[PDB]
Amino acid sequence: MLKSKIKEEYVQMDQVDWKPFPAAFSTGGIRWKLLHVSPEMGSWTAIFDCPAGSSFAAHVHVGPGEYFLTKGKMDVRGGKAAGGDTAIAPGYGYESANARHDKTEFPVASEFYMSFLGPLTFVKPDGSPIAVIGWEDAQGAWAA
Amino acid sequence: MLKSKIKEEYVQMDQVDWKPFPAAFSTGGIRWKLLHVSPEMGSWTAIFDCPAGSSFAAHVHVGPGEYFLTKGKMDVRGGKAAGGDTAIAPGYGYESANARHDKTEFPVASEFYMSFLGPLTFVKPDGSPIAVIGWEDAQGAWAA
Amino acid sequence: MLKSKIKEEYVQMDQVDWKPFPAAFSTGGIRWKLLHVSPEMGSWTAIFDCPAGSSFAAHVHVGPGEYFLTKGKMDVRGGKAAGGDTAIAPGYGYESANARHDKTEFPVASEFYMSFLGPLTFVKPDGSPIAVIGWEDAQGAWAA
Amino acid sequence: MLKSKIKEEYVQMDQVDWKPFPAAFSTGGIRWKLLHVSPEMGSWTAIFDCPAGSSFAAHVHVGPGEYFLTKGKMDVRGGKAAGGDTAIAPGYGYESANARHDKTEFPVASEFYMSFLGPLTFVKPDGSPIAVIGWEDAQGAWAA
Ligand SMILES: [Cl-]
Ligand SMILES: [Cl-]
Ligand SMILES: [Zn+2]
Ligand SMILES: [Zn+2]
Ligand SMILES: [Zn+2]
Ligand SMILES: [Zn+2]
Ligand SMILES: [Zn+2]
Ligand SMILES: [Zn+2]
Repeated sequence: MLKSKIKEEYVQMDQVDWKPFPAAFSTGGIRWKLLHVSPEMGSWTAIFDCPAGSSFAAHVHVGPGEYFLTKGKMDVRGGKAAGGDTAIAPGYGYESANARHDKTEFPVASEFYMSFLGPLTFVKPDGSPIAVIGWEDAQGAWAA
Repeated sequence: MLKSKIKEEYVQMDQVDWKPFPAAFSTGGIRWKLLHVSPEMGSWTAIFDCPAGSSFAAHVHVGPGEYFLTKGKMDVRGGKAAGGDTAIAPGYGYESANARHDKTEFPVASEFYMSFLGPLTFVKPDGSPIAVIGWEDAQGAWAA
Repeated sequence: MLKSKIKEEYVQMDQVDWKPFPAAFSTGGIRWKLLHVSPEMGSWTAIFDCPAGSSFAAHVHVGPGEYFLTKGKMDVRGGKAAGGDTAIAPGYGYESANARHDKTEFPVASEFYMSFLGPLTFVKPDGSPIAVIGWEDAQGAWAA
Repeated sequence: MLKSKIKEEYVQMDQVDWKPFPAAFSTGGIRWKLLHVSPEMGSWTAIFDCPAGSSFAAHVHVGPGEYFLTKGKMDVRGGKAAGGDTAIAPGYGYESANARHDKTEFPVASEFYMSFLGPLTFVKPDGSPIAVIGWEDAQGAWAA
């Protein structure tokens, strides 16, 4: 079977409503827009609106992810003081495969765009997996 | 101060002994040779020696995998009779991101080479994750 | 040889100066910041500052690319009127492998962040390759 | 309206005839079987039947490639004597992004399986691009 090329996509982001990000995987009122999923590679891209005081549940990146913090301030891997990074808008980060994000948090109301290659493994304190959340999970939470 | 290109690799495969593949994730005394891991993308490549009756524990591919069955016969996604496939050497298979392999098994003594983008999530019958096994887990099981 | 995991990275983007984007591949005064290169996969990520009236030379994406237009307006694949897209900030686009970008242009002063998997093939009107420009080329133009 | 998972594939390789590999990019009467193309990422996978003395035209890998030499002997990056490698079956090789293969050649009748992420840029001796040959080019050469 001859395969065709993949269609290009365009999203007018201000004509897409924010949705609450699942409470199972965050606290403090985080909202999101899913922008794209790639079913073949398993990559996906989203933007997040994160109130001051908000955070994501503990997780591990199984593939590389890259972010552009456009507004605010984000502590990753503990924040700069703890030997991680404190992203301050405008900030770019490369979170490598295997990166462990125990409590990514937002000291200031923030907005960040992130692309992910593959899923996030949400983990218990002992590192055991709770949920493996990737493109398909994202698409369903966004659109189903 | 600038990043370098990644080094090329070569493995003389017949000068590498088969090692036992982890019992936690397989049955039947499967052996393997780990050939490559890619830390950045999280891909990994190995060849497997699979006795008749052997199998891998239930798992989900979080990214694409590609196999070359060089000897024997493998039932994947339940075998062709079940709407899956039954690979017979020489066979090639593309296992797409999110492919669910509840019991990939070998009715005949077999050998196959396979590359994996990202981890395999080994799952309980309800789909709960047991372990997410990726490049560094493969390396770790091979090394020592 | 045991391989280690890839280091995470952080770039404070407002402490990095804009550089002129090569005249060989653009017109109208485009500036850029290279944010990241991935030597293994060949991916790279940059942000661009594009004056009104500016454009990039004709090119083909050999892999997928994704952009976030944070300011302004960008005509891609001819613009919406011509059957491409007119990105209007805030806009997201997925430019698939093989996408042909004859004259990506900026009717309004714009800023966009883009990630690229693999190089761009800059082409002559007849489609013949002039230059294949990827992570390594980007890193050298940025940093050497 | 939501994107579907990519379909799995299977090829019974012995029920596919060898076809001639393009003369534009090789010497010696190499034959091949194209096994898979991935439109989204731009990867592709094939097996090659290479007569003694055969070779591929000078090229650069824009992304990683991985080969399994199942029969014979291949000199890559000039052969091991030149600081390259000389693969002897059974051999595995990782050819990293940006690997320059001026004359990959076969001193003995050989066969190898290889997966490619992205295109090969075939080059003139000065490094100028002649042709960028990727998944869709492979498909096109195979199909008809
Ligand atoms: Cl998923
Ligand atoms: Cl490059
Ligand atoms: Zn994270
Ligand atoms: Zn499997
Ligand atoms: Zn792991
Ligand atoms: Zn473009
Ligand atoms: Zn090559
Ligand atoms: Zn092409």
